Amino acid sequence: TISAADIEGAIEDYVSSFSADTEREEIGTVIDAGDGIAHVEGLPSVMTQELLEFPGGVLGVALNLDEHSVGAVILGEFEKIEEGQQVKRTGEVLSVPVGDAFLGRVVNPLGQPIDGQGDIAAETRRALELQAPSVVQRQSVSEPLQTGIKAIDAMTPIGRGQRQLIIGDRKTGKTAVCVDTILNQREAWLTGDPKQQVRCVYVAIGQKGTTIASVKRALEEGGAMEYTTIVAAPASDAAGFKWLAPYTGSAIGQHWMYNGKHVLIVFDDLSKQADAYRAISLLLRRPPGREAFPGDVFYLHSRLLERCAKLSDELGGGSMTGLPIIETKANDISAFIPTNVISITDGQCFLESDLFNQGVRPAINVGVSVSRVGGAAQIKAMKEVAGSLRLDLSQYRELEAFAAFASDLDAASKAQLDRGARLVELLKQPQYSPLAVEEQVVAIFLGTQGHLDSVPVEDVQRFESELLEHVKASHSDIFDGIRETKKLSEEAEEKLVSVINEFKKGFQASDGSSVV
Amino acid sequence: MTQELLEFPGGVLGVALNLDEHSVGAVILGEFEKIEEGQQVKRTGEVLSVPVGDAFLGRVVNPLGQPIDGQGDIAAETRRALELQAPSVVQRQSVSEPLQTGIKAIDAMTPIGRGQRQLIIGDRKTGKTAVCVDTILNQREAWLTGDPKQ
Amino acid sequence: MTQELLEFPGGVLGVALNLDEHSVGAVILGEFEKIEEGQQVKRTGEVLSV
Amino acid sequence: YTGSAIGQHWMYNGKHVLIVFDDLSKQADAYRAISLLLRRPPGREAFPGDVFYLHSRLLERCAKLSDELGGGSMTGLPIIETKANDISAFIPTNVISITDGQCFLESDLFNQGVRPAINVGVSVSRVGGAAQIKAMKEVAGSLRLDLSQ
Amino acid sequence: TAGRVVRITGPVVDVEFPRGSVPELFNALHAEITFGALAKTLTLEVAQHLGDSLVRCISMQPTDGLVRGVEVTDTGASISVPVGDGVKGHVFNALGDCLDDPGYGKDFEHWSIHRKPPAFSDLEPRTEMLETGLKVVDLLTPYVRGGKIALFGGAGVGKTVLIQEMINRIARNFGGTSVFAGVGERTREGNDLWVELADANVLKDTALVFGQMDEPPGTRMRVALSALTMAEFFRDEQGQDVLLFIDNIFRFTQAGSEVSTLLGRMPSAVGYQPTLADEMGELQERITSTRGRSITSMQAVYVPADDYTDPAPATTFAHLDATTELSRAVFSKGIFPAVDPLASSSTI
Amino acid sequence: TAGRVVRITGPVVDVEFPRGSVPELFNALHAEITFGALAKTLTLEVAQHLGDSLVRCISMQPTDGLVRGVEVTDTGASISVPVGDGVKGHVFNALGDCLDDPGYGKDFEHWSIHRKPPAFSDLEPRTEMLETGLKVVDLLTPYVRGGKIALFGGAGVGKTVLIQEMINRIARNFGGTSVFAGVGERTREGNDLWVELADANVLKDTALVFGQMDEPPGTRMRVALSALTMAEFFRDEQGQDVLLFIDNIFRFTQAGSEVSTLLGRMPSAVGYQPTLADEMGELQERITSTRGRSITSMQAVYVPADDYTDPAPATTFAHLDATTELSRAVFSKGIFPAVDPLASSSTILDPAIVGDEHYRVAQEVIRILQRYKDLQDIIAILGIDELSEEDKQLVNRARRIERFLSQNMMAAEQFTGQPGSTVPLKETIEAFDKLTKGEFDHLPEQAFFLIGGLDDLAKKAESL
Amino acid sequence: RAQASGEVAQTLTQADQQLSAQGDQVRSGLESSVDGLSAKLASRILGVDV
Amino acid sequence: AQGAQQIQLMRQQLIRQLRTGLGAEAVNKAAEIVRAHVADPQAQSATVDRFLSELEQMAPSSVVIDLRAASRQSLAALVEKFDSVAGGLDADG
Amino acid sequence: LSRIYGRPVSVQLHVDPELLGGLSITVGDEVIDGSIASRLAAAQTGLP
Repeated sequence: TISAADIEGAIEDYVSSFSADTEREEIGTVIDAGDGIAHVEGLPSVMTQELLEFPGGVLGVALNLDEHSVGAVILGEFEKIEEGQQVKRTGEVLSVPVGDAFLGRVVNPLGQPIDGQGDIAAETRRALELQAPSVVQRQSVSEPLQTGIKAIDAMTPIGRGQRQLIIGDRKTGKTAVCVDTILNQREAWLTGDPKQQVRCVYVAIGQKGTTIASVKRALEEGGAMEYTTIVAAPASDAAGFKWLAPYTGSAIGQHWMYNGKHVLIVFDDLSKQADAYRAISLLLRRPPGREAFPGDVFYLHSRLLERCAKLSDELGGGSMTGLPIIETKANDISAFIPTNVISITDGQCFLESDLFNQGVRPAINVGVSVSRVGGAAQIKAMKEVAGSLRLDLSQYRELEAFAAFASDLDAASKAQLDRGARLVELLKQPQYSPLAVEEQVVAIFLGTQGHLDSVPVEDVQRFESELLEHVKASHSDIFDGIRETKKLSEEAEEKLVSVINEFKKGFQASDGSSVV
Repeated sequence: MTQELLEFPGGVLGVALNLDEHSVGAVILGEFEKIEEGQQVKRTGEVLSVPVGDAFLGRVVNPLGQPIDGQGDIAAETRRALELQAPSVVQRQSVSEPLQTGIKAIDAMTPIGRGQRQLIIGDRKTGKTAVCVDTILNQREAWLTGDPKQ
Repeated sequence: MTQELLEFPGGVLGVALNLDEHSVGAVILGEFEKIEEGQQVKRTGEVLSV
Repeated sequence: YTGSAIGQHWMYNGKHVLIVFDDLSKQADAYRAISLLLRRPPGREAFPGDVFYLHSRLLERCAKLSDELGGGSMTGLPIIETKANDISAFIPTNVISITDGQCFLESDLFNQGVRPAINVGVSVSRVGGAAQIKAMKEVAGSLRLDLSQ
Repeated sequence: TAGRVVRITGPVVDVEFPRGSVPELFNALHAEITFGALAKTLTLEVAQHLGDSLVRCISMQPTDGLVRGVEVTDTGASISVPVGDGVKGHVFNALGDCLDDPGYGKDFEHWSIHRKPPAFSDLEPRTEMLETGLKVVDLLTPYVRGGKIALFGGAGVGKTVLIQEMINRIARNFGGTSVFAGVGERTREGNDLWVELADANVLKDTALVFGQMDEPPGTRMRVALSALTMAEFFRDEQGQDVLLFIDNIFRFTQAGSEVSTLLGRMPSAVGYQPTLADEMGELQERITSTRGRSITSMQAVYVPADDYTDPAPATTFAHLDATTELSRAVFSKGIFPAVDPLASSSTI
Repeated sequence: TAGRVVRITGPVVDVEFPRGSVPELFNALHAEITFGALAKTLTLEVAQHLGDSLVRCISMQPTDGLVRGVEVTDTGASISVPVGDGVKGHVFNALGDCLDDPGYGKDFEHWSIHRKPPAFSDLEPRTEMLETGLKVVDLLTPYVRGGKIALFGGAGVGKTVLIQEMINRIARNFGGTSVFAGVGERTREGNDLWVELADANVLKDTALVFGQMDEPPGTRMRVALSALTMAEFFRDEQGQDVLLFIDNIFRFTQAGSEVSTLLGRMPSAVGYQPTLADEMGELQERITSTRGRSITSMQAVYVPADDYTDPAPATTFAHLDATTELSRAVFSKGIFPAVDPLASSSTILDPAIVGDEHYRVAQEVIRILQRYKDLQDIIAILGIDELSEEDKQLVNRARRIERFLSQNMMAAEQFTGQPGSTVPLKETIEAFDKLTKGEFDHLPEQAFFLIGGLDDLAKKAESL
Repeated sequence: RAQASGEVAQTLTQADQQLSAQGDQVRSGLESSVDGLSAKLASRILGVDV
Repeated sequence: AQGAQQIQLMRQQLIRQLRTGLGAEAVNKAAEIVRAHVADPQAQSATVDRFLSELEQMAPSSVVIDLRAASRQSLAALVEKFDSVAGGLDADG
Repeated sequence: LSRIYGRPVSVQLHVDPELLGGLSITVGDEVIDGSIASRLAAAQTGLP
């Protein structure tokens, strides 16, 4: 009965330490009700943006003020409000509890646990809005953030402390991308080195519970929850959560980042948040603007956004990388919210339903999707092995428009057409297939050197797979060599091409024709 | 009550649509110039009704029920209120009847029977008027038949 | 008078656009950052001329 | 409304009657004007939201009755005018979705050739063979597919 | 106790109550008509709190002949609907009073219409494959158990006969009972459907709920809630797999827009409800299977003006799993399903 | 004299004052925040009078943490900013307090930020031609000293890159005093600019001050005025030519819109300010090169939603002389210097200023591109088989001349890993005339992609 | 791995009753001194000793 | 390890049962104690005395200020005029 | 009351039977309350 004895002792200590007294606090009287809007009087001791502890356990903030009774906003069950009721105000400005035990947990935007696993404890309460770091206390981006997908890193790199944006239509798999990144982060979590250690925060807004359960189960099957912090705002809830949760994510990131930890933040959606803001602003009778959108939305998304940046070296040099996701209708960049989001940030990736329809799963456009992040993102090995890919893909896309006339090419661009086809067939990736930098740089080198030209298009994929695993089964000295010096030594080049020739001579095609 | 047929000293009529704590709105139907400040209204009768009879055949009357034509006054049988409930779902049968139209195209493509709501939609200068009037006048044989079944 | 020239202590001139029951609207032609409540407005008794 | 009441009176006693409405767009315009001048809020195309309800309480009157009440019948034939061959407007879409069966009338066909100028690829009848004479339906031989091809 | 009416306009009503008798949100109130020729009873719902012991409300019946100072009572709860085994034996509207006869009374247990979606912890974490008796349907577009499916078609393509086929298939194959909730359906079509179900000998296990055009939008928007309440009770009490049928969705959106402009709010998003997402989520959160019992439904949406980009279609497509299309040339070829395999897809 | 806060909402504040004293427009007001964590003093500027000694005012700090009844004190003056010789070499905020070295200053002269445009008698037109190593700018729209420069385009069309390209060219070629400022720029680019400027060893004579997104709009429309005041102070007393750089003025306008929405004034077209043209003209006419003072400025403008129907850049169109525009399609084609030749124009191009050969070359290129665009509609589906050879040659020449304008600036050194190139104008016009002669028809088109000069052109072409 | 999952399943089916066995003794022993705890509660509530 | 966490979860359920039992016993028994033992009238005033002690031991507090400004000035002027003018009023005047 | 507030404080008593003890005063908007029920509720709600 050791547990029983401990519980009894703790209960006795707590109940024997209970304390209360009397003070000259102030209590207001409720005079208005309806539409989550109430008015109270009897509080001369006002203090802007103080919080409320309602008798029913719900809370609110008295944002709007006037010479008469002020108009607050309530969150939760708003049906218990009645004229003449009373309310107590606390001066504790809005803040979120913070602790290192939050990882592996899913809670409401207000921090109360929702997974039902038990309870949690915090140590401080940082406010939801604070001053942002200045220019003189920042630093440049010089750290490569590795990504599971070979295509994205080969086309437009990603760096720590740098914002990258994803714009797409419905049913393209942004969830798949973020999940793949989280899974890829497991190996980085594996090492105990704080410099290489990265934490991950996911936020879902306006998402169905089935999607939440599916992604949670996928994460559990991944077994990488040791570094995950998940925030959820289900669609069926009120707009207050949909308008406040991203700030909670921002604060929880900022706390650890003032502590010197590498951080990534992923936002499921922002458009629904803008919709909720528009609706709640219209309830306020505020004059509308373009598309009934108030002009404050740009300031809102900005003040959410530029909080993510890399600090200066002296302060700790922390770096967080933000990944918002935007869904567009009828693949139009000419839309207000997409206009603002592309204007505010730098670098973006385009996904279109076309290529996904023709069959290739990763649908990335090669002519418009660009990133301004410099060459310090790539490793020098990646820089030397990969080059002129974007222009080659662009000219391939231009020249494929005249495939119907072979009287013009006449064995002048046959090699160009074949190389473009092989490269396009190479870029495709299967589902839930994490891949490391080593084998992917091997694959890009093999594709650039064109040693698979003799291989028929119908099996090239599986070809490299066999080759890949053989190099895994064979000597792995070259992988360590290019992992240490971070460059392709020449001697490794002759060794790998000799192994390639040996393997492909022993290889048979799908139809049984050996390659020469 | 709502939709009351009011009275005015100049002889014109009106109907009340919107109410208030202290005010009553109304819509003037006939002449409007005679209306002026200081007049008195009198609550008369109830919601407006129409006197329906059987002598209305072959005449042109007012929308309010006055013989605007040069013919003499019309008689009355009973007064019916405009507002009444629609027939229920327990008082309808299936539709099966050859309701003729007199046009080859209409009955060659789209059959028309009793109790079916058919809409005609057309542009300007089309021929809806001629089609409808010919359909109306096509019932001469039906009228000439002695029994009222046809 | 409607659309009549009016003079102000600052040397600027104004024109009466619309006249209400107890308020008169005026527009300032030139500098208008030295205009404060309680000044003195005087009519010239003449419609705008050049 | 008065016309509908007059028709319903005769219908309810077993007198078969038919109802024709000359134009409904002007009724909608008059209702919109009186609503706006009564100082009521405007909607899409400056139209009150209840205008549809108005037509719902107007065109629904005519129907077939059972033998319990004498088995009377009355039919409504609304007329709708359209400009520049535009169908997606508020009133046309609402009145089409509120009724069954339509008869599109094309001006180009009336310009030369067919005088009735009634479309074949657009018109449809919901009742169909239930309102057909047996000899007519048999002799017809489904020429619709023949004309389509 | 009793309340005295203050002002009236259209279907909107305003009432005053004593200081200690102010009702909460979504109550039920009763009114009576003195006029003999227009004798009628009125049901009233509370939706707003204007203050000063004054409440704005929306009636469930057309407003006519009302006189100021009429005493207003309070039922004391939300809209009460009767449930029991004797349901699905006949037809009735959201009021619960049977149209064919007033024989059905309050012997059935009465429940509140307002409910809440289930909690988050108890949601089913895995999907289940749903099998049917149609070869082409199961081969081409799989149906998720307890999911939502959209269907496109017109008259003469065998939609009603297919609905009868699937109703009797689910009735005899996996047991359970299904219900039909016709929203925005004409009276003659409803009578024809009732006669057809009666002659199909499958009317015993089906509960029919209907909504008429002449009725005010309150009934048109509470009919769906009543139907879902019926289905939830049946599932949770009998444990029977149930099927939910919905006529259209844009009619509900139009009713919501009508009540929005009626209350006098600030129309937004091309004259739409600014909170359409919240209401749609509240409606659709109560369909998903849990506790081993599946609640499947299919809905038909009418695209306005040949546009897929309208916000209402975009939002109603957000909870869709499978889409089905029926054509006319495919039926002219002489086939029963009359479904094109090329225009349909599924998410599983 | 004491002020009391009566009502506040948003960043706007309404205050009440005694009858005895009421400060005039554009005056500094001091108030404080008594809260512990967010302790800060704030300053308000006079916006308008509301009668009964009620004054509306705007803040440039966030308004959270206020409470009613706080005493309000005035200084009886407008906003003063520091001016002096040692200003350069330091970073500044909206207030003008030094950011790199706290406490640095408060010992130099102080000037207001509300001034008046110069008299018309001192105005003088200019025609001093300016040349740049980039071929396209010199051949089409040659630059004129003492004027205004416009860079029009959408979002993400390489405006920033060409901005630092030109600033590097000017800094290397020309010395003197220079001032960089802007609104609507990110922190990361600012730190990168600081690092590069330190690398160039020219930061000693450069003035740096700018805003950010996460700030109240008051700073957003006041920092530009501060920068212009610095520019005028340097121009007048020193009497030396000063380079001025301003970026993303569009945010400025947007900022004003926001505050107007808060004021409650009647909205305008597309929900804009009741009056915007007057303020635009006041801002533009502040820039003017005097007879003894040569001033050159460049402006980067953002077009919202990729639509030119907006009067936001349309109003600015009436205040510019040399304009260069960019388009999304040209970028999607592949050439980075996505400058539209068809839309671009300048007012300096005239045979009286430049010889007739350049005029003829420009006219011929313009006509060729116009004909190519005209035939683009027909070629879009059918192609050249239907078309005649007399136009097929025109199509070929248009494609080659279009691909030739591509160039490899040194600013892409951090992306392409290759050095930049520069060409004198005589070589450029000679090569373009040679191309228009059609001699280069035999050469493949791809060789013209990203080439430096005609020598490199021949070397690349013969290398394949 | 399926058989390992089954093994863990019976470990769970043993723990779920071992915890119940411990909770039985916890329930028996909870009432050892709850009266003193309630007396302390009352005393601290009243501000004076109970 | 997961099964170990469900062991901890079951211990949490035991702690939940502990919380429920403690809450029930505390509520019921404390309510009976307060409504039975100290419900006598003679104790009530004593409580007030204790309350009075609290009232005598609190630190002092500063209290001030016990609707248009022009309206306020006019009302103040009218009050001053009445005070200056009502001096000669009699009992019946 | 005169000690805490310099201005004299009037007395107006209203009897409440709900309270099991204590005393409540209201000098305007500031409120002082010592209640058996209030403290019981405070202790109960903070039990976990």
